[PDB]
Amino acid sequence: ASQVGVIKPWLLLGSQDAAHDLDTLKKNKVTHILNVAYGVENAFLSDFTYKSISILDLPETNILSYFPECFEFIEEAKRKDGVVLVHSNAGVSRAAAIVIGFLMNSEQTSFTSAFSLVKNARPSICPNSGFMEQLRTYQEGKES
Repeated sequence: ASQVGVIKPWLLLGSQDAAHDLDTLKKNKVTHILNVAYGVENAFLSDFTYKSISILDLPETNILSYFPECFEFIEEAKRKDGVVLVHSNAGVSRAAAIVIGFLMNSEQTSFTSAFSLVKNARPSICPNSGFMEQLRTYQEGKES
């Protein structure tokens, strides 16, 4: 009974249950799965292109440090005319922060606008307060 959020036509956000739900992965046209929890199995190894990046949902984790590895893989799915599911465990903090940061990086949209888009798509998000503050500061130097 998971419910993924649609962030872009090619970018979904969800939980480990979504990642383990072959019926809905197929309905949703998923081609790529980006697993950004810790210790969640990749259940359908022959069926999807996977990338896994271990992340702990703790305020002392620097979510910014995982961005290039995650964002390049999201872009792979887009470039291949596919659909990536970005998921973690509950799918409300690690994976949410990755997607918000992806939007900020790829479109230079603001934190508040990216956060609002993602929460409207997936109303359960609630990133840890460390991730929140990290995302607020992200690319302030660049944007000037």
